[PDB]
Amino acid sequence: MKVEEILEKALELVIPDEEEVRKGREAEEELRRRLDELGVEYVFVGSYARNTWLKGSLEIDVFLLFPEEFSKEELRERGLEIGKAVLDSYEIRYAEHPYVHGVVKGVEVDVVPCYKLKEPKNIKSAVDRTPFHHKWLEGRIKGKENEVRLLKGFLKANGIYGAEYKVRGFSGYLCELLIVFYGSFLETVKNARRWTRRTVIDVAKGEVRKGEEFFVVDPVDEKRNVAANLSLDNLARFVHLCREFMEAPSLGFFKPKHPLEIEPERLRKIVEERGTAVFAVKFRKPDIVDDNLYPQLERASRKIFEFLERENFMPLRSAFKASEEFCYLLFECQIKEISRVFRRMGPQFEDERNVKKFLSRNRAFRPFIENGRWWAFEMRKFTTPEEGVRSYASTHWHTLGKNVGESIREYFEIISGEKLFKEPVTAELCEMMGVKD
RNA sequence: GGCCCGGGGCGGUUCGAUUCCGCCCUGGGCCACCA
Repeated sequence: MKVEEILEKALELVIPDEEEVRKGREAEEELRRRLDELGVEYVFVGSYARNTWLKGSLEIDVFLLFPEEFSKEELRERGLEIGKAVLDSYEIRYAEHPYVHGVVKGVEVDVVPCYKLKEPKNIKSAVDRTPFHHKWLEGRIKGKENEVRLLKGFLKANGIYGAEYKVRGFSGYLCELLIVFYGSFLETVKNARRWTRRTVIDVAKGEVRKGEEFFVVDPVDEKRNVAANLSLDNLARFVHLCREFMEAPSLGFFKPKHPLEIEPERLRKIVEERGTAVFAVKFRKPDIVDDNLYPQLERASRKIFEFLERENFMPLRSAFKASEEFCYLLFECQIKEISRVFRRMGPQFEDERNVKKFLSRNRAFRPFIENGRWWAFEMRKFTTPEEGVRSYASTHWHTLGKNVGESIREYFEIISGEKLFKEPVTAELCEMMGVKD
């Protein structure tokens, strides 16, 4: 086991097998034929076009080029019109920029419409850079596609591959830029060990400077941070993951991590051993795109958390999970129960103006003096973390995300103890509590 | 839909809020959905 040989075995895991390669070349064949019969202008881009797709993740990207004078409405209507007629079956479902997804002779296909520009300066469509990414990349990524696959397979197995809100990791393109830049999966991992939350990679300038935040400048648009959506924590995980790989090479870094089954009984005990408060906020999954759902779940989750903390329940961490029908806001706190009374800080005896206003108040225990300033004993409306959230989520739903907030408004419940380990969150909870094994 | 920056109106809470919890208007960036 020495990097070198480990990577040799790793290829097997990430290099598409000739059968899959065929299934793809054969679908591509079909796409064109279908497309030509229609006489539309198009270009094959993506990792399929550059032969850098992750073994087992064969998917074709076809971009329909339209004149930049066309309205956004035109692209959508005609683009979708084209896609529906060129696919075996389709599924129109996106968050902002319209496009069709489907299957052609067994393979996944993205039929994306976009304005064909010259120079990706003032992108008029969210996707306008893609065609140029392919031009810039096609001639440089030549011959290092397997180095790309190593890195992709690396990030994948470790849950930080996608760049969409559900992952907040490394986009496929980001990976190719990293390879062009560093030269190989090894060099990147090696150098990554030294990246900081300020590292700036400017591939176009063949340079690495320091900045205000992690930033990989797109060779095609110098104002574009390819790694814009890469979360801080995931950046940290990657770097740290690199340090361990280099410190102890194992091909277990390319194999999708432990499936994880565990017994709901073990959890009940790990929780009792922790003597903490573990509960979840349940509600109906808004029927909206993942790219809209997750950001909301992050917000709602945070809001609940920020509440729990200022309320002194001492929250530990939080996490969310979305089944197909429901969503869950998970939490663990140190205070299962707090006292009814508490200390509110009043003014300094010096200025009687406010002291009088402070003292003159329908109070149950009457304020005292401690270190030149008055204090008052107040009573809490709730004493447990649940009582508190039931109150918050019932009263502040409108702030828990547009859609998520509205589902909670119409229904939401809090689940504790035994009835909590029955729901589908054991994976997340264990993960949240750092239950090793 | 989410994040960031800024106008402008408010309710609540607090001895005391631009400054804490929130609500309406509104302007400008960026991000995810393709890459």
